[PDB]
Amino acid sequence: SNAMVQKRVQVSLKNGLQARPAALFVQEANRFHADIFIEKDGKTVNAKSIMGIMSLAIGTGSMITITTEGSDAEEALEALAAYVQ
Repeated sequence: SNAMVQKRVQVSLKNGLQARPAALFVQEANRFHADIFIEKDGKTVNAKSIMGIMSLAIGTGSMITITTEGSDAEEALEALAAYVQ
């Protein structure tokens, strides 16, 4: 068992999670203590990795799953979901 939390969210950003929005997302992810992952189309990356995020090619309208686990997991999850939604 584990204490992870996850949500499936629709990315409504016009640039998708690419370009400057991706860089600021990764900066924001890096502020949290929790481990944070993003999954798109079955591929999962560490949200604190820009090269991982870019590798997902997250375009506008994409559904992604955000997963977190750690001391501030729920805060991290909700902040990142509110960033992209």
